[PDB]
Amino acid sequence: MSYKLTYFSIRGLAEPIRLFLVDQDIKFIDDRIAKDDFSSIKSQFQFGQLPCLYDGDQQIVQSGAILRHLARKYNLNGENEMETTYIDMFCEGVRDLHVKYTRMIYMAYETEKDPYIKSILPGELAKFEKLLATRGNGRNLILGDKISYADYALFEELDVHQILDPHCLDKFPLLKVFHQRMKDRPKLKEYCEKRDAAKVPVNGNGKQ
Amino acid sequence: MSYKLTYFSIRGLAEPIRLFLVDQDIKFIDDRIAKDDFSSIKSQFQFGQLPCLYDGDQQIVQSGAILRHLARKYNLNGENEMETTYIDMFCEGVRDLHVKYTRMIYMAYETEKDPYIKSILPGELAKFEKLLATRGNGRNLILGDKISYADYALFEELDVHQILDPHCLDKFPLLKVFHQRMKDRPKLKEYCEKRDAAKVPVNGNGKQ
Ligand SMILES: N[C@@H](CCC(=O)N[C@@H](CS)C(=O)NCC(=O)O)C(=O)O
Ligand SMILES: N[C@@H](CCC(=O)N[C@@H](CS)C(=O)NCC(=O)O)C(=O)O
Repeated sequence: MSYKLTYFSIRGLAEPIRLFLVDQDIKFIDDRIAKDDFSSIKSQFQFGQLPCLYDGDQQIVQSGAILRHLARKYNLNGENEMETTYIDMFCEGVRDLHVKYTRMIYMAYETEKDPYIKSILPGELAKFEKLLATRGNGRNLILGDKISYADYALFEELDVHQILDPHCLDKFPLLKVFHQRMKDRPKLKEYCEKRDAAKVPVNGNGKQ
Repeated sequence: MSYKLTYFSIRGLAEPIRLFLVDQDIKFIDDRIAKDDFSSIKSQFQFGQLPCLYDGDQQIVQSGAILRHLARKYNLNGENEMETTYIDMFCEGVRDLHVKYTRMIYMAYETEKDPYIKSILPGELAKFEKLLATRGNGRNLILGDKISYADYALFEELDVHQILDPHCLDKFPLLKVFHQRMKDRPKLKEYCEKRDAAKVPVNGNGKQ
């Protein structure tokens, strides 16, 4: 295959890219590296880190760059400058939430999970609930009727946050419905079931 | 003026955008707001944060989305898909260094500045020295002869690290020459002189 995605055997940073590839029926080698095997190959990557997408002869690190590249190549990058900018802005906001999430998971799970759920996460979700409403009244996908790369990022972020706090979307009807809509896309539902069967952890420390 | 960039009165995340606009001679309102005045306007921004670029009637937050929007408008986003991906990937690496730098600055300046300078920074710069070589032998700009948005981000990151450690580029000749090449661009030379004269803070806590 001409695509290989190299990452750890967790959802982590790679998962939005995996979701994009699966939902767009782009076949790829899902090259999942065990933690102890990474030091031997680390210098092969331009910043010594994963994920890495090999796209033919091109070696592309940086999760944001990988997803934006795929979006251009497969016409999931919006239809005009305003759209392209908007989904970039939106997806970058998703990455900011993921930074907060990961800091709590890796650095302070036992003490910071509950204050995160109660006192950080709701305000962050509220920003997305408001923003989502600006296209299609937020009642379909981020750009309205046409899927874009940002939808996969938002879906994964909402999904991992529901694992963390099953009630977190209760009071955010647009986000709750978006998550429902995405999970019901058949290629994503099938893949979710394979991923559950494989007992894939969200994060590298087994907490979630 | 039709372009307005709103950020705090520090370099921070806005500075690569300011550098883009200054170097490209895109006249803009440099809207620098005081810490204490942000609360009253925070809800006007899609994630409650700055920087924000107003481009005519378009309000764009997220520094990376702002930069890529400007890059598309002004043809500083590469000439083909591979270049577009490359500069993004490069810029994302710069942002990762900036995350490390800012964690040190804001969380541990008094005890971890010296370890950062000695033990973290050199290996991080080495990754850039190596990657920069891939186009134009690394002897000009990131894409070779043509400027891109990533050049401004790299320039700023090298500049703030030389403030931190004046000797940090001693062992990285491509980076050292690149930093000087950028600073010698006429619009940047003038701007940087004035920025230095005013001792514009790099960071919001005045440490650098
Ligand atoms: N900005 C990066 C971050 C990549 C990153 O932090 N990678 C981590 C895994 S989540 C890693 O490769 N750690 C292994 C190491 O540094 O040895 C990206 O979005 O791809
Ligand atoms: N991912 C964002 C980060 C924006 C951000 O962290 N903004 C900070 C300044 S560095 C801010 O507006 N702080 C004000 C606040 O949250 O009250 C971007 O690149 O623009």
